[PDB]
Formats: sequence, structure tokens, C-alpha cells
Amino acid sequence: TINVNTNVSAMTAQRYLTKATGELNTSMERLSSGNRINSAKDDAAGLQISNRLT
Amino acid sequence: AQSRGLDVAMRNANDGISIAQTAEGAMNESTSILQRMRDLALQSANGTNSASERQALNEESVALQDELNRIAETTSFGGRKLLNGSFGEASFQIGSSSGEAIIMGLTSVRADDFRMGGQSFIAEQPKTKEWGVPPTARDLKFEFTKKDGEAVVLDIIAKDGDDIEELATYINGQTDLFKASVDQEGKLQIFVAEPNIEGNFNISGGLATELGLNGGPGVKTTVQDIDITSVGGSQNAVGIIDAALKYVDSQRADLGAKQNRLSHSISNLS
Amino acid sequence: NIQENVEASKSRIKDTDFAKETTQLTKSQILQQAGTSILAQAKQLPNSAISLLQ
Amino acid sequence: NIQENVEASKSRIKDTDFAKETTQLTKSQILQQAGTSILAQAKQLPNSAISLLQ
Amino acid sequence: NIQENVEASKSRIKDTDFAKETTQLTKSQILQQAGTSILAQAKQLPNSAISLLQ
Repeated sequence: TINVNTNVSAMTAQRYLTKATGELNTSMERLSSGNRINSAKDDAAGLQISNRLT
Repeated sequence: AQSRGLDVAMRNANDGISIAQTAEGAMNESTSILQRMRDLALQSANGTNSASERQALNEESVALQDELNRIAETTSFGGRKLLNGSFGEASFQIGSSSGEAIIMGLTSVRADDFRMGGQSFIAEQPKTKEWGVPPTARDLKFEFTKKDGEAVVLDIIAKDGDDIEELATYINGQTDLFKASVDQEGKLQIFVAEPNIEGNFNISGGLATELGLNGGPGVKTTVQDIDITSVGGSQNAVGIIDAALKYVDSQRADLGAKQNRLSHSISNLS
Repeated sequence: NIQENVEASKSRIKDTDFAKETTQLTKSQILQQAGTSILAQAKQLPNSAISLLQ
Repeated sequence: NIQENVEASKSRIKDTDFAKETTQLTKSQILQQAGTSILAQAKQLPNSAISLLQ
Repeated sequence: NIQENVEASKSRIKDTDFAKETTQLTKSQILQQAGTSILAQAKQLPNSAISLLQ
């Protein structure tokens, strides 16, 4: 309690900020490109079927 | 010590994410190139192209193939070639302790790869438009073994009184493992993608004898073995690029699965 | 006609519905700002209480 | 596309994450202040005790 | 419609109510400051009294 060498709350805040930033970047990419699935990570089966349909 | 190990594991997982993303981008470009080549092959099949514009389309296809070779050879994550087959099955540490890892695999994308296409069989006896399938012999039985090991047999019955082209369309419609077609002289070209065949393709049925079909080991053709100066070339090219697109999409799906597993693992490690 | 239907399906699977994704982007921006605000309040006071303790 | 991916990885390996480093900076600042306070407390008491005894 | 209702219910259960939690955060900061002040006052007075007696 009232520690110095470790700040667990700051670590959790950093983790959640990183998650928010990652989601923000993904959303920004999806907005700019105009496609929801730009890389296989977004969706595997979705990407496959979309490529076949295109 | 566990915290330091987790730092190392997170760094390694991030490096793997970056390599996966680079390979995914290169594969995306390759599949776009393949789609364009499919469009060109379909265009050349048109029967209004005399000879010269066929040569122009063939030149375009050759340029696209050279681009495919260039992208396969060049993609590198700082000196680490990704799609030339050098990557192999690498390993990435994924945790604090020694023993947890994910084997990252990147199969080559060269146009000479054997997964970039498959086997082709060409009918020996050409048939012109006047000819139709005889009502006497209509059964057409295929027997082969897929790469996964599950043997397959088909017993396609050809509707009587259809010309060779309609027979090709019917055979295409009946099953997906095939891509039948007809060349300039009307010889049926049966194409089987590489993952869809492993062994001797054997044929039977009276119709096969009538058409002169001879199922055998087959002519091995990948994307690099594409020439679109002839109608049959265009059709078997459509089939070849379809199989190649399937292979590329499978590879991209595998890379996406690896990326998702890496993301989940890094979140867990954090 | 078949191309019309195929294009509609491809857009459904691939195209990003701008409303949902812009809502998601605004939510992610809010989350990032909140995380930064908490981190600013977490990196300073919990660590700085000790100097007051001395 | 390759340049975008390479720049992302280069930033991740090289470019600093300001949240972590700002937290580290604040922690180091507080540690320095605590060290100065402890040094001030520890310089005067021991030397002064013996002089008091005399 | 079902997804909208389920999302509303999940928000009621899981999602934090920012007003309540921000008020709680401010109250907790206040309580920590009061505790530190009281601890500082208690650290030196009761013990220093005995030394003053000498």
C-alpha cells in the first residue's frame, strides 16, 4: 500500500489504454479504406468468401 | 524472472505479428494479381479475337506472371525472405517458460509452386458442334483420391443430345472438384486442382471412350505454365487461376488465424 | 441481375456500415481519453503520497 | 503496404510508448525525492548523536 | 430488437455508471489524503511526547 517500485493501477490503465488505441486504429482503418475486412485477422472465412464473390 | 520472460515473449509475439502482417500484404497483392490474370484469361476465351489481340493478352499475362515471380522473390522483412520458401516452419517463443511456442509457416508463392495449379487432362478425340452425346453411351465415371486421403468417385450421367460445350458446362455444374472445358478443336480439358488429386486419375464409362478421354497421371501445370494464345489455354487458365486463388486464400486464412492467436496470446501475457 | 445480387452480398460481407463503425470510432476515442485521464491520475498521486508521508 | 508494415514494426521496437515511459519518469522523480529526503535525515542524525553524547 | 434489449440489460449489469464511480473515486482520493494527514500527525506527536518528557 502506498508503494513506490510498483504501480499496478497504472499498469491496468496502460493495458486498457493500449486496447482502446488498438480498437481506435482498427476502426480508423475500416473507416478510411471503406472495407470492413482488409486483413485476414479481421475475418478469415469472411475474407475468403468475399474474395470469391469479388 | 517470470516478468522478464513475459517481456521477451511479448516482444517475440509482436515480431511474429509484424512478419505475419507483411506476408499477408504480399499475399494480398498476389491474389489481386491472380484475379487480374483470371480476368485476362476469361477475356481471351472470346471467339472474336482472331490472332493478334490474343498475342496482346498473352503478353499482358506474361507480364503479370513476371510480377508474381518478382513479388514472391522480393518480399522481405529486412533481409528475411517471406514467400520464396526460405521461411519454412519457424518458431516463436510465446511465454515465460521454455516449451511454449507457435510454429509460423509460410509456404512459397512462386508461380512454379506445385500448389499453384494442378493436373490437366486433354481429350484425344476432338468433337465439332454437329456431334452430340450418343444416347447409347452417357455414363461417365471418375475415380480418384484427394490429397486428404478420402477417395472420391463420381457417376455423372450426361443428358442426351448436347454438344461438347454443353457437356463441359454440365460436368462443371455437377461437381466442384473439376473444371471441365473445351479448347479450339473441341477437345474436353478436365482440370483438377493439386489439393483435389493425389495419384492416378482413372476414368471409365462409354462416354469417356467416345470422347477419347484418357485419365492418367496428367500434365502438371502451375500458374507459370499458362499460355493464353489458344481457347483451351484460356479455359485451363481459368481453372488454374481458380485453384491458385483457392490456395492463396487458404494461406491468407492460415496467416489470419495465426495473427488472431498471437493477439489473444499477447493480451493474455500482458 | 446475378452480378447485382452478388455485389449486394459482397458489400454485405465486406463493406463497412459507416454508422456502426463511426459510432465505434467515437466510443474508442472516448475510451482512450478516459484511459489517459485515469493514467494521469494514477501515475502521480499514488506514487507521490509517500513524499507527503515523509 | 510493405513500408506501412515495416514502419509499424520499427516504431513498435524502437519508438517509445509514452504511457510507460512517463510512468517510469514519475516513479524515478519520486524515488529521487525520497532519496534526497532520506539522505538529509541520515546525514544529520548519526553525526549529531555522538556530538550530543560528548 | 432482441440484441438491442440484451445490450441494454448487459449495460445495466456490467457497464460502469460513470457518475457513481467518479464520485467514488473522488471520495477515495479524499479519504486517502485524510488518512495520510492523520498518519503524519500521529507519526510524530505521540512518540515525540515521551522524548519531550526527558
